[PDB]
Amino acid sequence: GPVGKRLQQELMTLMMSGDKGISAFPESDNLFKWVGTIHGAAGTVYEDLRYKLSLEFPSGYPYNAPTVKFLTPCYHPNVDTQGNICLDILKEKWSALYDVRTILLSIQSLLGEPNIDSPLNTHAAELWKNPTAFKKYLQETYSKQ
Amino acid sequence: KEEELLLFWTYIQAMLTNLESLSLDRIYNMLRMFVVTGPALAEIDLQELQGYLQKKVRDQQLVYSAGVYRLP
Repeated sequence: GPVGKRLQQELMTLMMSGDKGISAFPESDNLFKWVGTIHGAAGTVYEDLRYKLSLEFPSGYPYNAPTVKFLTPCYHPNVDTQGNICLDILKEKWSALYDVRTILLSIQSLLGEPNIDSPLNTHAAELWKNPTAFKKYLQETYSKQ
Repeated sequence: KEEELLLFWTYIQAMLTNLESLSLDRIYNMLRMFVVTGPALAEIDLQELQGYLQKKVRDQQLVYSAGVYRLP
């Protein structure tokens, strides 16, 4: 299939790109469900933390955005309890040129620069302005959950 | 062939990073689907792959335990 061909190419591009602290790979059988891994960037409160994500590619992909969710519970202003991410490029700003690598780099970037005006977690949004308290709470509850 | 075997190692590292541990069979099948019949069009057979992963385990680039492979 053309969509499967496309996803094979996105995989190879990601494999060849060597971007730091991001990775992904088709989960077992299907080209249509992958697991990703994102490490928090150095300098941010997420440094030293890593998160697994699921990426599911719907009928209609590349024109229909993939469904991307945190599998690892992620305490962040823009992430809900179910692992849903409020990220512009995953909904209204989705472009059919975007690939997996783009999505992972955008989420990694969202970790260190949340959008506080569009919170899915209000506790985290309010705590964000206090980075030592945010980091302590984040690190100590990453361990709990 | 060189670009092939180094490419295989890149994909093997990602498979293991994301899926955490895999049997020889699963590694083999993923390389077949995503590399051999993938855009790279790169050939590998099972014996060669097993020898390769074994050399990686000798050199401690890979761990083999409980019948499966893992990253150290």
